[PDB]
Amino acid sequence: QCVNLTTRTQLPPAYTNSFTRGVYYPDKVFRSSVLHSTQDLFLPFFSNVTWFHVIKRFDNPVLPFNDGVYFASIEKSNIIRGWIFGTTLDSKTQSLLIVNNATNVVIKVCEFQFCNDPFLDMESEFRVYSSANNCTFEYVSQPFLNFKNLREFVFKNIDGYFKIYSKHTPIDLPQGFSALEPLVDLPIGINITRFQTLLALHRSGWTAGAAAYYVGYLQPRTFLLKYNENGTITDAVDCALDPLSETK
Amino acid sequence: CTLKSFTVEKGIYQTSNFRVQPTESIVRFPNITNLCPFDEVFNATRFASVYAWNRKRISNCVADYSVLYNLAPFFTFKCYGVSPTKLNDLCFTNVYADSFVIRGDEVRQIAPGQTGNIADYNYKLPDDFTGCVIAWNSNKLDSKVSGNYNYLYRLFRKSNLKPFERDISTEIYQAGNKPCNGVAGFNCYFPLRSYSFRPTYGVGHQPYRVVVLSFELLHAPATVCGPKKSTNLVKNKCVNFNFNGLKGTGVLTESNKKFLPFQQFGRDIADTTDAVRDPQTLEILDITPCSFGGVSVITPGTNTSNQVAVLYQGVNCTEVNVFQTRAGCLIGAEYVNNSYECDIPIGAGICASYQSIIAY
Amino acid sequence: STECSNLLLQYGSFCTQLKRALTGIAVEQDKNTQEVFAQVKQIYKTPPIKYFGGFNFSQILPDPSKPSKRSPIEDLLFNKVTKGLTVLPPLLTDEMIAQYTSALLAGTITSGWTFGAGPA
Amino acid sequence: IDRLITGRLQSLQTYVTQQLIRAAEIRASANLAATKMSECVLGQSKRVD
Amino acid sequence: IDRLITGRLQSLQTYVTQQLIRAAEIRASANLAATKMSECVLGQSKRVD
Ligand SMILES: *[C@@H]1O[C@H](CO)[C@@H](O[C@@H]2O[C@H](CO)[C@@H](O)[C@H](O)[C@H]2NC(C)=O)[C@H](O)[C@H]1NC(C)=O
Ligand SMILES: *[C@@H]1O[C@H](CO)[C@@H](O[C@@H]2O[C@H](CO)[C@@H](O)[C@H](O)[C@H]2NC(C)=O)[C@H](O)[C@H]1NC(C)=O
Ligand SMILES: *[C@@H]1O[C@H](CO)[C@@H](O)[C@H](O)[C@H]1NC(C)=O
Ligand SMILES: *[C@@H]1O[C@H](CO)[C@@H](O)[C@H](O)[C@H]1NC(C)=O
Ligand SMILES: *[C@@H]1O[C@H](CO)[C@@H](O)[C@H](O)[C@H]1NC(C)=O
Ligand SMILES: *[C@@H]1O[C@H](CO)[C@@H](O)[C@H](O)[C@H]1NC(C)=O
Ligand SMILES: *[C@@H]1O[C@H](CO)[C@@H](O)[C@H](O)[C@H]1NC(C)=O
Ligand SMILES: *[C@@H]1O[C@H](CO)[C@@H](O)[C@H](O)[C@H]1NC(C)=O
Ligand SMILES: *[C@@H]1O[C@H](CO)[C@@H](O)[C@H](O)[C@H]1NC(C)=O
Repeated sequence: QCVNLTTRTQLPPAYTNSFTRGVYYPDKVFRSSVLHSTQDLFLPFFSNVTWFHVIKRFDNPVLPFNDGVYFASIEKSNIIRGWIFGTTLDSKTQSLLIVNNATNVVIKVCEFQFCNDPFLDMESEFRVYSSANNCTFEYVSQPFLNFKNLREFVFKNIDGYFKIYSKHTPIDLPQGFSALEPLVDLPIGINITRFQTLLALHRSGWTAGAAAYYVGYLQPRTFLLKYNENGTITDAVDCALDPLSETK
Repeated sequence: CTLKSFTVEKGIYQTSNFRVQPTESIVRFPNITNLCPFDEVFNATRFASVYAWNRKRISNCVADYSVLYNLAPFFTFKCYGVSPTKLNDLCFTNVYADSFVIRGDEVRQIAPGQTGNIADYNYKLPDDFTGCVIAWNSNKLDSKVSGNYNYLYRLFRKSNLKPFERDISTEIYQAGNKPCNGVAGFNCYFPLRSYSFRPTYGVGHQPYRVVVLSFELLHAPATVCGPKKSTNLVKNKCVNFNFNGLKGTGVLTESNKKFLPFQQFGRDIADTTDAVRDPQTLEILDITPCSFGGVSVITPGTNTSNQVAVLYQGVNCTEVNVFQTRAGCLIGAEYVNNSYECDIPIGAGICASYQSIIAY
Repeated sequence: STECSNLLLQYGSFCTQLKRALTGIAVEQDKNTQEVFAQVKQIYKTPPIKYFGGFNFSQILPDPSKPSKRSPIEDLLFNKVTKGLTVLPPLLTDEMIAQYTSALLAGTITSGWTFGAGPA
Repeated sequence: IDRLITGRLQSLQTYVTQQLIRAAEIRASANLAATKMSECVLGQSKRVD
Repeated sequence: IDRLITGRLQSLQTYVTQQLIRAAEIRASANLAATKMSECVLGQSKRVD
C-alpha cells in the first residue's frame, strides 16, 4: 500500500556547519595514550552539512549515498525510524531496509517494490513497500534508539561490508566532541548509490512532530585521533582543514 | 665459530640469541552459538515430492557438517567438486539444501552427467556442480501397508530441465499430433505419476530421502562458516595463540585494561598487538612477547684458561653460579663483594675478571 | 618464521655487519664516558669542615641527604631530562659518574690544578 | 618473503648508517667535552671563549 | 613501477647519506672556524700554528 502526501510546503533545504562531528572509531583496535593517523572515509571538520526539518514540513527526499553518509538527528519522541538503501529502489535491483518499529529492530535485504513516499504511522500502520520477492538476508537486533536527544550515525559500504556507527547524546547542532562507537557490521555485498530516510506520522489528516535531521557526505582523508588512558577517543585533528591542524 | 678463530682473546663477545620456544599451541574463537537449521532440513517429519523439490537457503549461521558425516543411517555421501574432509575449513556465501524423496534405483541419477526420468524431468544437476549429495533409507517413515501416494515424480516433459530448475506445472503432456485440450484421452497423459511406497519392497524400490547441499561463493562477504574448534586456554607460558585468525606467539597474562565492548585486540605505542580480549570469556589478556636475549660469552684468553661465563642480556635469571645483573643474567661467574679495576666490562657497574671467573 | 630465516641465510653476512657496527658504537659510548669523566685515578674527598674562605659550594658538592649522592644542580639536571631490539645499559652508572664528578670537584677545590698535573 | 626481507634489511641498514653518523657526532662532542674537562676543570685556560 | 620506485628511493637515500656525511665534515670545519674566530680574532693565541 502507498499513499501520496500532497500537503507539503515548498521550501529549499537548509545548510549548516558540521563543527567537529562525524568522527567514529576507525577499527576494533584498542589504543591507550597514543595519537593515531588514519586514512579513512571521514567527514571534514566545519563542513557544509545539509539540514532538513520536520514540523507543515515533511522532508523526505532521496539523496545520493556517495562514498559514505553521516546522519545526525536532533530528535525527541522517536519520529525517525529507519533508512532505505539501494540503487534503483524497485524490484529490478536489490535493496537494504533498516526499520525500528514499536517492538524490535529489523534489517532486511530484499527486492522491495518501494513506495514513492514510504512512511510509518499505538503504531499500527506500515506503508513502506508494496512487495518483497527475493529476500537474501535478514538480521534482527537490539533497539538502537525542548529537543532532548542527539542521534549520530555513520553508514559506510566498503568491500561489500555495510558499517553502521552510532552515538547517543543527551541534549542547530551542538559544538563539542563525541566519538561514534561501531554498532553493526553488516554482510550485504550489494551496490548502494542512493538512500532515503523513513519518518513516522502522527494522526489525530496527519501532523508532523518536531524533529530535525542532517545529512553529510564522507570523503577520503586522514585524521589524527587522540586516545586517552581508557581507550576512548576524546579529540581529533583534520589534517586537510587548516595549516595549524596540518602541522599537528 | 663466531670469530672464525681457534684462539679467542680476553673479553666479552656477543655470540648468539636466546629464544624461549613455544611450549603449547592455543587456538581460540567465539562460542559456538546460533547454529544453522540442518535439523529442520534433515530431521523433518515430511518431505516434498521430487518434482516439487524443497529448496532451503542457508545464510548467516554456523554450519556443522560433522553431524551429517558421523551419522551411520545416512548411507550415501557422494560428494562432487569438493572434499568432505575440507568442508569444515572451506567457507561459502550461501548453502542450498534441496530435499526430495526418490526410489532406491534412482539414487545414482542424482549426480553430474547422469540421465533418466529424475535427471531429465524432475531434478537436474549441473556438470560443474560444487556440493555433496546425501541419501538415506526411509522405509519405516515413508511407507504404509495400504501404500503412500503423497509422493509424485514427473514422467513426461517436452524438453529436459535446466540445472536447478523446478517444474510444478500440471499441463497435459502432448504426445500426439492432435491437441490434448486438457483431457487425458488417447496420446494425452498426465505428466505426474505417483510413487506407491510399501514397507515390503526391495532395496532398489524402497523410499530414499535425499538432501543435496549446493555450496556457492559470491562477491558478498561469506557468512556460512563451519564450527571453529577452540583449544583450552593456557596462561603465563610462552605459547602460540590464534585469536580469531590473529596468529602469534606470546605469554598471556591477566590485563588491567578496560576495553570498550566493540574492541577486541589492543595495540601498543608501536602498533603491535599487546592486548587481546578472549572471544569466549570476555576478559582482557596482555600478550608479553616471549623472552629474547643476546647471548654474550665472557672468556679470558685461551692461552690462560678455557672457562667461560654466559651473559643473557635483558633476561631475568628465573626464566633461563648464577647472578642477576641489570645487564642480564650472568651464569658461570661468582659475585665477589671486593672491588677491583675493570678487566672485562659486563655493564651497569659490573665487570668480570679471571683469578675461576669472578664478577664484581 | 623458520622459512624466512632459511631465505635470509642466502643474503650472507649482512646481519653480522649490522651487529658488528652496533657493537662498535656500543663500546664507543662507554669509551666516550670513560674519556670525559675518568680523568683521575684517585677519588678525592672534600674535608668535613666545608669552609673555603667564604666560598660556598653546596649547590655543586654531593648532598649526603640524597640517596643518589648527587649535587642539587646534578639532581635538577637529572630531573629535567626525561621485536629484536634491546637497549644495553651503560658501563658506568649515574652514581659512579656522579662519584667521578665529585672527585674532580674535590680535587679542583682542595688542590687547584695540581692534581691534574701530578699529586694533589 | 623476499620483498619483505629486502625492505626490512634496507630499513635496518639505513638505521645502522644513521646510528654510525650520530655516533661520530657524539664522539666529536665527547672529545670536545674531554678537552674541556682537561683544560677548564683541571687547569686554567688562556683560550678565549 | 616498484622497480623504478625502489631504484629511485635507493638513490635518494644514498644522496641523503652523503649529505649527512658532508654535513658532519662541514660542521667540524665550522667548529674549527668558530674556535679560530674566538681564539685568533677575539684574543691573542699562544698555540703554535
Ligand atoms: C504517488 O506518486 C508517485 C509519483 O507520481 C506515483 O508513482 C508513479 O505511479 C505511476 C502510476 O501509473 C507509474 O506509472 C510511475 O512509474 C510511478 N513513478 C515512479 C517514479 O515510480 C505513485 O504511484 C503514487 N502513489 C499511488 C498510490 O498512486
Ligand atoms: C651555602 O649555601 C647554601 C645554599 O645557598 C645555604 O643554605 C641555606 O641556608 C639558609 C639559612 O641557613 C636556609 O634558609 C636555606 O634554605 C638554605 N638553602 C639550602 C639550599 O639549603 C648555606 O647556609 C650557605 N652557607 C654554608 C656555610 O653552607
Ligand atoms: C552551503 O551550501 C549552500 C548551497 O549548497 C551555500 O549557499 C552555502 O553558502 C554553503 N555554506 C557555507 C558556509 O558556505
Ligand atoms: C515489527 O516488525 C516485525 C518484522 O516485520 C514484526 O514481526 C513485528 O510484529 C512488528 N511489530 C509490531 C508491533 O507490529
Ligand atoms: C527474483 O524474483 C523474480 C520474481 O519474483 C524471479 O523470477 C527471479 O528468479 C528471482 N531472482 C533471484 C535471483 O532470486
Ligand atoms: C553501482 O550502481 C551505479 C549506478 O546504479 C554504477 O554507476 C556503479 O558502477 C555500480 N557499482 C558497482 C560496484 O556495481
Ligand atoms: C579512566 O577510567 C578511570 C577508571 O576506570 C577513571 O577514574 C578515569 O577518570 C577515566 N579517565 C577519563 C579521562 O575518563
Ligand atoms: C560460552 O559458553 C560457556 C559454556 O561452555 C559459558 O560458560 C560462557 O558464559 C559462554 N560465553 C558467552 C559470552 O556466552
Ligand atoms: C537428527 O536426529 C539424530 C538422532 O539423534 C541426531 O543424531 C541428529 O543430530 C539430528 N539432526 C540431523 C541434522 O541429522
